[PDB]
Amino acid sequence: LIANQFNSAIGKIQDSLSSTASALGKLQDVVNQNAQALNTLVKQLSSNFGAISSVLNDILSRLDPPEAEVQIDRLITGRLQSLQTYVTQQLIRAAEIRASANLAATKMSECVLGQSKRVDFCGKGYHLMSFPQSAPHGVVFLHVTYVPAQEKNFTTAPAICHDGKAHFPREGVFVSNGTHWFVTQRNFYEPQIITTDNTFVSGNCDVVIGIVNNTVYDPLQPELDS
Amino acid sequence: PVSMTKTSVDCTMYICGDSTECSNLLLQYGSFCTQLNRALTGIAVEQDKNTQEVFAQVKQIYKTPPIKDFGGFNFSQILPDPSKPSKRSFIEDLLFNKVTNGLTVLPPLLTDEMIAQYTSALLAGTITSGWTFGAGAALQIPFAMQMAYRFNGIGVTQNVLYENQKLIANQFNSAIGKIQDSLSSTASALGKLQDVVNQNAQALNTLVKQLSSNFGAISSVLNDILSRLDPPEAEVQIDRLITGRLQSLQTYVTQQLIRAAEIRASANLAATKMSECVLGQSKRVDFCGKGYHLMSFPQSAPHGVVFLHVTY
Amino acid sequence: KNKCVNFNFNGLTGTGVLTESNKKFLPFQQFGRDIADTTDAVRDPQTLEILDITPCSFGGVSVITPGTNTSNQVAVLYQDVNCTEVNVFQTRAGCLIGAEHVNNSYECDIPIGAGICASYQTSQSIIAYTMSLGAENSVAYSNNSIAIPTNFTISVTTEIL
Ligand SMILES: *[C@@H]1O[C@H](CO)[C@@H](O[C@@H]2O[C@H](CO)[C@@H](O)[C@H](O)[C@H]2NC(C)=O)[C@H](O)[C@H]1NC(C)=O
Ligand SMILES: *[C@@H]1O[C@H](CO)[C@@H](O[C@@H]2O[C@H](CO)[C@@H](O)[C@H](O)[C@H]2NC(C)=O)[C@H](O)[C@H]1NC(C)=O
Ligand SMILES: *[C@@H]1O[C@H](CO)[C@@H](O[C@@H]2O[C@H](CO)[C@@H](O)[C@H](O)[C@H]2NC(C)=O)[C@H](O)[C@H]1NC(C)=O
Ligand SMILES: *[C@@H]1O[C@H](CO)[C@@H](O[C@@H]2O[C@H](CO)[C@@H](O)[C@H](O)[C@H]2NC(C)=O)[C@H](O)[C@H]1NC(C)=O
Ligand SMILES: *[C@@H]1O[C@H](CO)[C@@H](O[C@@H]2O[C@H](CO)[C@@H](O)[C@H](O)[C@H]2NC(C)=O)[C@H](O)[C@H]1NC(C)=O
Ligand SMILES: *[C@@H]1O[C@H](CO)[C@@H](O[C@@H]2O[C@H](CO)[C@@H](O)[C@H](O)[C@H]2NC(C)=O)[C@H](O)[C@H]1NC(C)=O
Ligand SMILES: *[C@@H]1O[C@H](CO)[C@@H](O)[C@H](O)[C@H]1NC(C)=O
Ligand SMILES: *[C@@H]1O[C@H](CO)[C@@H](O)[C@H](O)[C@H]1NC(C)=O
Ligand SMILES: *[C@@H]1O[C@H](CO)[C@@H](O)[C@H](O)[C@H]1NC(C)=O
Ligand SMILES: *[C@@H]1O[C@H](CO)[C@@H](O)[C@H](O)[C@H]1NC(C)=O
Ligand SMILES: *[C@@H]1O[C@H](CO)[C@@H](O)[C@H](O)[C@H]1NC(C)=O
Repeated sequence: LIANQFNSAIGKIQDSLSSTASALGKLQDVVNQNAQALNTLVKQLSSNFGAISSVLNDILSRLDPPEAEVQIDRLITGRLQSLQTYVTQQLIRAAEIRASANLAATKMSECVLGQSKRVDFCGKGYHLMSFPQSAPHGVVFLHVTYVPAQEKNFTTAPAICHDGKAHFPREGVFVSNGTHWFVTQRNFYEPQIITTDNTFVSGNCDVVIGIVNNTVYDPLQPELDS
Repeated sequence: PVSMTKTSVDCTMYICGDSTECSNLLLQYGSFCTQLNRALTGIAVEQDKNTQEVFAQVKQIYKTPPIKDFGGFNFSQILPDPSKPSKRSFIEDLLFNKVTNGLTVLPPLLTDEMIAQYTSALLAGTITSGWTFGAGAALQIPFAMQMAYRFNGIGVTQNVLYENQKLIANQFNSAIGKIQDSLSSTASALGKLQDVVNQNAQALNTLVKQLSSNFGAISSVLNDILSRLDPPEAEVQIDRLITGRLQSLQTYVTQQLIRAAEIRASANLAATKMSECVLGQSKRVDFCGKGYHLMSFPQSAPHGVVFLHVTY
Repeated sequence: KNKCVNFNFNGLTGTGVLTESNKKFLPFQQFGRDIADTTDAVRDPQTLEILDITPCSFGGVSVITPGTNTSNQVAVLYQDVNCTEVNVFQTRAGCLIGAEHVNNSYECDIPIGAGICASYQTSQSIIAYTMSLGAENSVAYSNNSIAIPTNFTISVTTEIL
């Protein structure tokens, strides 16, 4: 069942990626930004910045140095300012990308190379594992997680009373469907008979709140009288 | 801190207010106007995204039942007060009360009430289901048994909790009261938030102030130059003013970009905390308060969030 | 008064709306100032009554549209203004034109602001609405009840960085 679910999920991934492209926005966006930052830059060559022309050779072919100097000063100021703007924006964007990359590396370490107990760091659910896949200027993690699906109501109790003493579960919780009590692991309904192997004793029943009554089966006694 | 003020500016109106002579000169500088507007737009979108990432971590809007039988624990000071106009808690109200030319301010996509709704949902989930509502479906569980799990999660046996239930509840309630007292008297607690506001305010005032400057021109007023000098002289003075004002706008935008990067870092941290701390129980030391983490409860605040970390 | 005009007082000029004020100038004070060295009030030289200057209404003009691949039908948002200066909807963001106001709440498709989003829906037209945070739920909390999973699923999520 687990294998089938996993394979079906992978198929769904194929379908999702084939159908819509928007999924990779995070990447595409980046590209676009840079493209703009370049186009803009290039466009800023076509401007005059108060000069008689946006071309340099035209000025050189029309004016003598005494005045071409002034016009060229205007153009240089404009273009240098444009370059500074571009470089500043690029620095900031690079900081942003470096943050993203550091996050990605942390994920490849804590998530792929291991099994993280950090919540929602490695997908919605209880992290089982993750698989990386490259992509243009980025990476893509497929996070395999365990998601509880079918849930049932049960009466519960933090402890029970057997002989005035209080028994708590070692690994799990006490439950009741209405008639009988069991102990089971919390993440999956696997009911078991309540014993001294499933529980430990501490104090008595005049302290605990919400405590209840039931019989704890001792595996040893039948073995003796047998 | 999570978000900033979604400011936007009309570069044209800021530089050349109601002036055609100026605007025609400004056209010579190209796309400077557009890219500044673009940057600010980016910033505003980022702010909305930050808020979304932090608060909108939950599939459903869980709500608490009218009964408050949480094994002796009292959450009245953090749960919503239905009597109040906004669906905000006592502490949320305290936090909201402990904070105070071409320029426009865009309103956020989510309002104080929606933020409060999100916080209420998270709180109710953390109370009734523990951490199961982050993994998936919310699974009810008695609060005391939830705390037993949280004790087992820090290497303390669960009998300790049940045997010391009343004491634990009393300590918790007393701590919440202390939080109320701390927030009520000293405002400095929320510096991180107030600071933010101030910065932006300053960055705007400064900007506006930079209109009153001549930048080496004959005057600061555009109309005075237009009406006093003839075009050939006026154009030069207007060029001086335009250079100055454009430089001022560039400075403002750059500072805002950097500040936005800082705020985004803070917001990512906040989201990480709401995930690893509220929706779960973190074993990362000093990530969820100084002590052995038990749980954490969120509370909205102006342009930010507040975690109450309960620790052993 | 109460109109956008190009005013020229003793030594100053500007464009704005002149309104009867409640300020208290001193006998020698002529034109008032804001925090940001901004002219906010004046004294009429002929008649000694004080006038507040409000900047003429302005703001962004944005277009709300689904993809042209879907429709060429759009809506318009005039930001931080009143519909008066301009199937109309006034919001904390401004005046929205071309979109139907709907009581029904949906998840946000095209954000506008102050909890208002818009989308293109069924005959078909653009609609604006207060967005839905999610499906409301109440958990069956009781001091003696627990829900336990009897089963599970294996989810595979994609995270792109
Ligand atoms: C546990 O839940 C899973 C998921 O629904 C169930 O597995 C599916 O079972 C249906 C019919 O029983 C099949 O059509 C699918 O092929 C199964 N899923 C896959 C992809 O493997 C499973 O039956 C459930 N078990 C219980 C206890 O009801
Ligand atoms: C609750 O679950 C258990 C299933 O094991 C049921 O308890 C059984 O009750 C029958 C009838 O008396 C006994 O013969 C078995 O020994 C019990 N099983 C164990 C191991 O405890 C009980 O019937 C269930 N209740 C309901 C309402 O279905
Ligand atoms: C478990 O059974 C004991 C034994 O009957 C219960 O203890 C009684 O409690 C009632 C009131 O709750 C008293 O009137 C009796 O004096 C107690 N009997 C004795 C001899 O101790 C106890 O209430 C039961 N616990 C649960 C979980 O129901
Ligand atoms: C928790 O302590 C608070 C102290 O604020 C109390 O809550 C008050 O409950 C009374 C009725 O019991 C109401 O009239 C008040 O409006 C509540 N105060 C506030 C501000 O919430 C009460 O002692 C305890 N409440 C609970 C739910 O356990
Ligand atoms: C453990 O330390 C706590 C201090 O938090 C003690 O709890 C206090 O108990 C006294 C009387 O015993 C009460 O007056 C206080 O109200 C309790 N404190 C709080 C804050 O609730 C407790 O006594 C200590 N236990 C041991 C082992 O001495
Ligand atoms: C100048 O002529 C104007 C035109 O009527 C008059 O305005 C008066 O201004 C004074 C003080 O400035 C006020 O007390 C009166 O109410 C105004 N009268 C009216 C009807 O507007 C006034 O005769 C002259 N003002 C001055 C400066 O003396
Ligand atoms: C448990 O019963 C309650 C009745 O209040 C119901 O809301 C809930 O869905 C049930 N849980 C399951 C699926 O066992
Ligand atoms: C559970 O709650 C009911 C009603 O709120 C109450 O009668 C009962 O005493 C509670 N049980 C416990 C565990 O104290
Ligand atoms: C228009 O939308 C349809 C429906 O999804 C799609 O098949 C088609 O590729 C789209 N065309 C464009 C212009 O992208
Ligand atoms: C918008 O105009 C109406 C009528 O002209 C007026 O009643 C209302 O106060 C105005 N609202 C705003 C936001 O100024
Ligand atoms: C929304 O409900 C109000 C209150 O009854 C009503 O006046 C109005 O017609 C409704 N609007 C829509 C879009 O149906």
